[PDB]
Amino acid sequence: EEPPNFQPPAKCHVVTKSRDFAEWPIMKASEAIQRYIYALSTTERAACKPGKSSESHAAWFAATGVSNHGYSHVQGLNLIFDHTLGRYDGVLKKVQLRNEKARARLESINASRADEGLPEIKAEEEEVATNETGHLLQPPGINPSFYVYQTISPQAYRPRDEIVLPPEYAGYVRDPNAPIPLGVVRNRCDIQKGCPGYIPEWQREAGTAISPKTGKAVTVPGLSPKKNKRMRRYWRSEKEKAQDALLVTVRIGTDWVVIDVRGLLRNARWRTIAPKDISLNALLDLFTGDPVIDVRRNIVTFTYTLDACGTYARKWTLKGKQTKATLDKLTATQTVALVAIDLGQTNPISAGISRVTQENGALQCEPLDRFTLPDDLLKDISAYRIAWDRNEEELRARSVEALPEAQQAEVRALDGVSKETARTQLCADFGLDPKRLPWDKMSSNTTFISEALLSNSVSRDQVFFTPAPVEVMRKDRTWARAYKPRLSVEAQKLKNEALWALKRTSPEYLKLSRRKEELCRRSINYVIEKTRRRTQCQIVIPVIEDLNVRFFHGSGKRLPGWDNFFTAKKENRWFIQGLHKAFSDLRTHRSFYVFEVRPERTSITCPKCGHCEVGNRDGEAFQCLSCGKTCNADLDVATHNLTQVALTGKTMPKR
RNA sequence: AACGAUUGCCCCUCACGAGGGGACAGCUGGUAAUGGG
Ligand SMILES: [Zn+2]
Repeated sequence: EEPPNFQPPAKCHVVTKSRDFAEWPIMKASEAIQRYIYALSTTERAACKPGKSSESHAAWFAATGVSNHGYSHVQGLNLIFDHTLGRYDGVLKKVQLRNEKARARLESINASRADEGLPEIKAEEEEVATNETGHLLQPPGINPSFYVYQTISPQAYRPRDEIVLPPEYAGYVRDPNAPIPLGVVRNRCDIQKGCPGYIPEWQREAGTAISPKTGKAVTVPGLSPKKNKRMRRYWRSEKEKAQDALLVTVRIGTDWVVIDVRGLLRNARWRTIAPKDISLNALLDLFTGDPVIDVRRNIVTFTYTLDACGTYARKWTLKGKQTKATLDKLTATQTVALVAIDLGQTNPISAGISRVTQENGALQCEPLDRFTLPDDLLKDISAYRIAWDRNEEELRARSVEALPEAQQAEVRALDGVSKETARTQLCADFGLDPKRLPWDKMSSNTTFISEALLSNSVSRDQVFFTPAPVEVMRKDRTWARAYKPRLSVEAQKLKNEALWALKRTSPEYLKLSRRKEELCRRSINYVIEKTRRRTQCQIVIPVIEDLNVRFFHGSGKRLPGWDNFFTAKKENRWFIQGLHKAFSDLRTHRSFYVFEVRPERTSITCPKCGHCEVGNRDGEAFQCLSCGKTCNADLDVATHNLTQVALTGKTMPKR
């Protein structure tokens, strides 16, 4: 009833080509089509319909006049056409979503503002990239995708004098139907001194020893006592490397290209969906027959055939009252693990494992284990945080170094003199003497300035207002918030375009971005695997609080300095986003159930007593003021309550 | 539970002979504007 609709990708390399990809008929022809179509306007595309059949393809190439350089493949081409229309329509769909995101942000600030009391921005100018005629600025550039199709799908590299390999693959024989041998020897302590892959005596029998040269203390974990660890093989030379490869070809009109399949073997021995002995032809049939060659990267992305592998992917994360039905259904037969995860800044995630079982009309939430992530991964988190923060500051400083002349000075000192400029203009505008009123002692709840305003008694019109749900004069904090020297937003765009471009191209940023995603998958993977090895129940369904609307899950109190009203990017909300994103992707990659329950109330109540006074929480100690108790507010009470609001779809009642 | 998996990529360690750990949904968009019931 739940058919698979997801196929994981597998990436391999490419060894040698016939001739540089630009010369390729398929590619050069596709490049011409890309150029003709990405500078085509909108309205003709509406009329345009490239037909699936080949006679319609030829009718199409004739009615517009663009040529195909001898390549009319029935249903070979269709892929190129469909993806080209896909990218073209995306470059407006992706802008339309961008504008809608800005609109939602604008609405959110308006709700905050026209309630808090300050001026409400009528609107922000609509951003579109489509020109009136239909030409598309910022057009999608030429792409390296080279789709391959069933009638061309890769096949085991037999020897053909026309097919010529680089000199390193001098003698290559490989029985395509034979079982591919295992690379490393079974016992890795046998390799002798000379042969490659020789593990020196001091990496066995894990110990701690001092190197000869300077005696620096160096430990070693030893040979890994694990059963499912990829083995790394080492050859003496690059020609010895060559003869032990997995070469497959793709043949189209006497212009081939040979690609190396070791990646798919590794990707198949990972999931244990490949027996320990398996043949090359069986491996190639284990995957879908439509790779995508990336010509600007020399990387081939295979995908899995649905039947071999590929789980179900639930389209939507489940929130709210649906949880009731999910537990009623998933628990009707068997017991389900329920790990509750709670994100923060001191302790990146805190998880509490329970074991949901079932007696008619009840969900007993037996809890097993509160835990925190281990020490080594925290050390990795710290090194990543230091690294990426340093990169961001250097990146921003750089972007600043290059700008129009009229821009640098203001953005150099906009936030520098801001506190001095702000207080001086405020005093000058309302005449207040700074020294008679203490200035440094401004806190999150201080209201000294506003009472000083009423002492001056200039008027009552400007101050009282009626926050849309009692007419209350609000915090002077709001005035402080208003009087902040934000620069022109006509140039904010120019500033952010410089920032966008520099990061878009610089390698460092991509490296760090990939590391963040990889290191964040890991932080949620360890957690999920531990809950599985702890509950002994196959179905583990992590429940995670939404952050999109999180509005009270914050630190105890901001610094009472004047400097700290404007603490841009205060070391927050990069990781958290990543954790939530990694989970929301855990939803689809492995078909897991995920539960989103609104945080805001959750972290400040408890099961022992309903009472939920907002002052009960220091920020790291959850002291109840009825049932005197001491807990780590995050680790023990917050996760327990997330599970509690999970078992029932109703959020906890308030007073 | 399911019994060490041939390149690669990342991190960590190294007596450079390698060892340990990790991601595997990828293409490109995407952390950048004024959001403490
Ligand atoms: Zn209590």
